[PDB]
Amino acid sequence: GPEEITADIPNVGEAALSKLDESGIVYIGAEVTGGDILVGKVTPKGETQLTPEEKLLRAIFGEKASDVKDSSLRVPNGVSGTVIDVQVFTRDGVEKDKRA
Amino acid sequence: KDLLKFLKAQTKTEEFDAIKIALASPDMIRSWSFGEVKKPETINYRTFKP
Amino acid sequence: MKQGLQLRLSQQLAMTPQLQQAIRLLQLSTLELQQELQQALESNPLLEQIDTH
Amino acid sequence: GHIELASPTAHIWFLKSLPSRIGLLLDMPLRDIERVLYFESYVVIEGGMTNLERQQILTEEQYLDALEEFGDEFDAKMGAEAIQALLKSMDLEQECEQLREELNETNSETKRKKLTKRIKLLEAFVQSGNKPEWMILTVLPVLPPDLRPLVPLDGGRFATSDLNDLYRRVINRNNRLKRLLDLAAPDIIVRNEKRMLQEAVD
Amino acid sequence: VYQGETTQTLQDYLMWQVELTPFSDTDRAIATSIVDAVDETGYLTVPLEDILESIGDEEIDIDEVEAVLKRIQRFDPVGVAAKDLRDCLLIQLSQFDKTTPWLEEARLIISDHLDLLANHDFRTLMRVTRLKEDVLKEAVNLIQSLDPRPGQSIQTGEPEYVIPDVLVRKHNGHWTVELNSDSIPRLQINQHYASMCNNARNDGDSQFIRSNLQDAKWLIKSLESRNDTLLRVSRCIVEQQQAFFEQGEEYMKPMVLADIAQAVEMHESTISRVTTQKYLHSPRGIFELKYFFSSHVNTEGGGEASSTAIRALVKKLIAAENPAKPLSDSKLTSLLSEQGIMVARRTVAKYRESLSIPPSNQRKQLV
Amino acid sequence: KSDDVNGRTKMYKNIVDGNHQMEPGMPESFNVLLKEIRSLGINIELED
Amino acid sequence: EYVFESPKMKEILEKIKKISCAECPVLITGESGVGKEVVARLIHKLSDRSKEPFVALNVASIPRDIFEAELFGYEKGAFTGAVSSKEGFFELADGGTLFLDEIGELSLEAQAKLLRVIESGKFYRLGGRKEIEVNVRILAATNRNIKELVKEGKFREDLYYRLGVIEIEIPPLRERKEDIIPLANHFLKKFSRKYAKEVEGFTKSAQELLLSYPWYGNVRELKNVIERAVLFSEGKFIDRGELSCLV
Amino acid sequence: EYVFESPKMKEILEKIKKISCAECPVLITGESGVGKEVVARLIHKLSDRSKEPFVALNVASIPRDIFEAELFGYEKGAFTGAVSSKEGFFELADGGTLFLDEIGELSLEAQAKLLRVIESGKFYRLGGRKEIEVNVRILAATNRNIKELVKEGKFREDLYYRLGVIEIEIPPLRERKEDIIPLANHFLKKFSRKYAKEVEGFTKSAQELLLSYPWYGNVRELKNVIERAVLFSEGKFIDRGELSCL
DNA sequence: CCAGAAATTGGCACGAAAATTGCAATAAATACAA
DNA sequence: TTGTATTTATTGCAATTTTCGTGCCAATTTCTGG
Ligand SMILES: Nc1ncnc2c1ncn2[C@@H]1O[C@H](COP(=O)(O)OP(=O)(O)OP(=O)(O)O)[C@@H](O)[C@H]1O
Ligand SMILES: Nc1ncnc2c1ncn2[C@@H]1O[C@H](COP(=O)(O)OP(=O)(O)OP(=O)(O)O)[C@@H](O)[C@H]1O
Ligand SMILES: [Mg+2]
Repeated sequence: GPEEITADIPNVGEAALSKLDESGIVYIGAEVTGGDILVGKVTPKGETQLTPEEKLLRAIFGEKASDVKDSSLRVPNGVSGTVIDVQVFTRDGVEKDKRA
Repeated sequence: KDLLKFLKAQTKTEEFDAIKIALASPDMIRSWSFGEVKKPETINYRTFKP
Repeated sequence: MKQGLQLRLSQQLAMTPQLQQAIRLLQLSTLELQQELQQALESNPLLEQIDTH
Repeated sequence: GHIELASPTAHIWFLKSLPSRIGLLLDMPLRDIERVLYFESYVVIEGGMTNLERQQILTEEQYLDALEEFGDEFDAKMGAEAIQALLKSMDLEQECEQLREELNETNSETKRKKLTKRIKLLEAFVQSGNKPEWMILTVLPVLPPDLRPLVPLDGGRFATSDLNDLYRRVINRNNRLKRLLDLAAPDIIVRNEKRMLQEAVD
Repeated sequence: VYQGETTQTLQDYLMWQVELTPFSDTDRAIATSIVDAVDETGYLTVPLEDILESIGDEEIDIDEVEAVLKRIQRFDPVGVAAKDLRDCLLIQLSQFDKTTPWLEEARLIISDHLDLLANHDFRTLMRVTRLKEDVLKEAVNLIQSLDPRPGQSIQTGEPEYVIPDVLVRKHNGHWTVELNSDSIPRLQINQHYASMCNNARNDGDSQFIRSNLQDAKWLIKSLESRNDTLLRVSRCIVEQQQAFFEQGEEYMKPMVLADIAQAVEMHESTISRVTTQKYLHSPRGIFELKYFFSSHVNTEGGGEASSTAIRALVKKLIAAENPAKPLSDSKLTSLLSEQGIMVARRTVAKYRESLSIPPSNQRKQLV
Repeated sequence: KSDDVNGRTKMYKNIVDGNHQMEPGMPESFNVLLKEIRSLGINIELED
Repeated sequence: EYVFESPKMKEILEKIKKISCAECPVLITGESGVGKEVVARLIHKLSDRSKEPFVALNVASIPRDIFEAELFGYEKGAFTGAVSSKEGFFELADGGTLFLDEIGELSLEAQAKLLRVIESGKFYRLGGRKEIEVNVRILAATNRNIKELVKEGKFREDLYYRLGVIEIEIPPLRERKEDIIPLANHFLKKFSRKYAKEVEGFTKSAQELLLSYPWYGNVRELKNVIERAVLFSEGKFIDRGELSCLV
Repeated sequence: EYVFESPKMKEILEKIKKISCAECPVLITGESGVGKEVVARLIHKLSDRSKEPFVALNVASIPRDIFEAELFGYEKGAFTGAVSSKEGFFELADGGTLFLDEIGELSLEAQAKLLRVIESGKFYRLGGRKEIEVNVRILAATNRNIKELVKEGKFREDLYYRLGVIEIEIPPLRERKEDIIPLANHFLKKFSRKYAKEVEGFTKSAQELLLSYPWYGNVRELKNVIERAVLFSEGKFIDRGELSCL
């Protein structure tokens, strides 16, 4: 499956996603430091056999958390600044998000 | 059979006091190896296993 | 009239199939096709593959 | 690991590092050794009862006429098999004693230096446990894989390393030579395959 | 030459924490075995009896193994090397401060009744735990705030890709299909040995050379024919499914091998063999060539609707339902009927199961 | 400090424990050199 | 399920248990209808080749002229009309059991062709120059006294000692009077279930008549009599009148 | 691995050794189970053709109408269905040994077909015009009495003198009474090892019982009896009770 | 609140249609010797 | 001028196994009147 850029990362708290807009991209004018999330992305981990422990995990917590793994872009350590510009390049034939 | 001795035996240091160099016999080369390489393939690229 | 095994000169109408050869290459994927091509290269001295070395 | 070579191959360090150990040990010029190794000329192993020396360099037409005249009375070969046969049939003690007698009797300056060098080389070979035919490769060692890793790059491309490419070339040539030898292929092609295997190993 | 560097996995981090922990020799061996038994999600994969057997000494009881395991479970991240989900959640909750508003209720729910929460009862659970709906919502929210997979904090690895065989692109307003030139196999006849075919040369070499030359020519022709057949079949398939590449699924057409076989004038066995383990790259993604063949059901107008479109419609309808009252298969069937799709309840249940979607009673929330 | 794989770990543990002592071993690069020389068809080995 | 109650049948069963670890040829002898095929299939089931083929072959239905081609096979150009290679029965049952049923009807010319294959296990096809080696266990069944045939001269002496490594003889039903009533009850229940009748058992006089009759067809004749009695019954019990076929 | 202890069976071994330098055909006669196959393979092993093929052929298992095709081979186009040339058994066994097992069951029509190949080694393939010459040593074995059959008239006279250059007759086991006990011990050890039992000998009564039975199947019957005794054995010594099958 | 009624789900079964796998030499065109 | 040996051009049929949709019903969950 294809990687998706999204703000719905299952394993992170609500505070870390405060600076991302509805499309999963940081706002213009945000002050960021090392370890902050700039673009949220998930990678399809793939199908499994769905053993009863995995079924229990999916039933109790959810299905989104069990199908994708976080692969976001983060600020490198020892780097800070203000977000002044964001550019989005999309392949022809792919649907554009709201930011684009 | 004891795990302590098994783990301790792979952390030892060899003892030596000299270095020897010479020509290698075909029998010596065969004694070094653990198997014969027959195919030029490296990675399956499908299962990503050797 | 009789059931036996014999050697004789007869005049017969004969049917025969003609399909099986080169049809196995269609089902193979690209990797298996390359492996089979390498195996064919090993045995045939007159076959070569393009190289950049 | 190891690779079983279909035919013997000379070690380039003991051939192309001046002074040539193989040439100085066999008392042959380096040009003749190179010509014999890369399947360009013949060399006599056993002279027989004919007028042929034990290290005489022949050519294709000379070998053909020698065969059509004498027949099965002389043995001639080309490639690394001939060099290994020459190295395997030498007796070091007799060579050493004859060279020492010649050095004691004859007096010169350049010949003195040459005989001294060959005597020292032969006595070094005798004193150590090495044998001359070990300078011709029959089994090829293979380095452990973790010392020659593959390069992983973005997009799922592993590419390749130089050492792995050289190993692949050697293995391909060896396998083709094995298949050609076991099929009784014509000699005009197997000679070219042996030359290419020698070049790949070098 | 860049040789690459070393990375730290979960087990490397756990062993680093083990080495700096005041363990004895036997305790360190037990910890080594336990850390070896931990998988990438942070859960223990073998029973403690296997670890005790692997220690190899008869002087050691299971209680010492339990103590070492409890000590290891407090490493970073907390909850690693847990036996099951209940143990992991209890370990995580044990480290919370006592001032948390709903620690006790969450601990009670996790320790006693975890199957009811998994089955989405929300009715028998209230009776068993004697709680109201005001506190149950907060307790469930606190439970859902924990980490079910503590071992993914040190996640390592890389995705694996696939090289397509045919490329589809929209040029000049119409879709065009070509072969991927980076993966197309090709051969060539060695001109040296081929030109060695001298008539004056010995016949024994000449017959060998001629036979091998004709075999090489036959093999090259076979490869060319295979490539041409693959290109023709792929182009025909893309031409048939032309509305899919412009609007995705829900617009698939129902087609079988007979349609393509009639279109390209070949046998169904050839079409079956060609479209095996071969991929196609489109602006939408990478699809196997067998992805475009599907069954169908009837339609009120008189036409046919593919099963892929019905699965997509079912997923869309389920994903946009009311969490208070989830849709059942009878309700899903009556929603697809207004569009004229004549499908049975059992087929809708089969489609829902194929998408790995729980039944209606197990999807309801506590909103 | 560079390539004694066991020595690095032991030194780190001793430093954290407050014991400033080392147990040096063989550098890994010398083992790599030995393997590389052996791959050339030359028998090089350690004595005693 | 089968019924073994007589002491002789239990002794035969114990022998079958004991010889379960061997791969020797077995020769089964008896009268008609004693249960030779039952014993052969039980031997196959209790052996190490339980999941392997059990090729049962009637050696009297193979034509004389094509006898070799049926058991050994032939290559492509063995004779006129041979189009493709084909295996025999010794190669079809490789790794399993071959059951030669009614071996006493084989003519001497046909018996001479089975000499080397039984012991060696190796043979050549018809038109093949490569030796085929197989691993087949030989069970043979007959209802004629093989020893008497060998002494008379109607059976080859070289084959009896190859086949008769282990010999089992099944006694007639006339000597197994402890085994008659259970068989009658078994067949009665089977046929009552099959035909949906209402019979349940035999009267005491009927039991006496059944036990006193010198059965010549053995279990097959008993089964036929029970089936006829069930078919023509009308009452709850099968009295002496329904068994009017017996004299 | 074979047992040769009787005085009659050692003269045969000496005679086999003495003919190691010969290439004449050999004819082996006896009863059934005496060991004709053992003697034939020992003759082959102790000769100069030790590494050469040993083709054992049951001459009674070849169909009547394809006898020549099997023995000599055929060329392409010889008959309808001959799509390629195929060699025979005389070419298959070229340079080695051909063992015609059970030669006594060959019809008079089939005996006249191999009348020139035995002495000359030259023949023509079916549909072939060139003459083929082979170098094969012929061993034949039979349990009949070939001389008596020739006297009767059901065996060809011209074949007996082509085959019987050297004649070896193996006495029955009932007369080689020095071999019964060594053979019994050999077979007992073999079968005890194979079936993983604990038997290691016979009692005195069992030995006295094995020395009086008139073995009709000879060594094969003895082997069968020992195998039955081992399979049904219980203790460590085979008593007379286990040998009631005699 | 309780218990009977009703709706829901999935394992098994049925026929029908669709996909998969075994089979191995010929038809015809063209250049060459009388 | 022709009859014949050699070289390109043939990428299907026929069983057999597997998957499709949809009905029956036992077990389970949800609903509603007294
Ligand atoms: N002990 C038994 N229990 C149940 N049924 C039995 C038993 N013995 C024999 N039979 C039945 O007897 C019938 C005839 O027996 P079977 O087929 O073995 O005959 P047979 O010995 O091969 O005869 P024949 O020599 O006439 O071919 C079979 O249908 C079989 O089921
Ligand atoms: N001297 C011996 N030592 C050991 N085993 C022997 C000896 N003689 C015969 N045997 C055994 O006796 C068995 C029968 O022998 P063999 O096959 O030679 O008998 P045959 O009837 O003469 O041969 P065939 O009928 O096959 O031509 C074989 O298993 C063989 O091993
Ligand atoms: Mg029967």
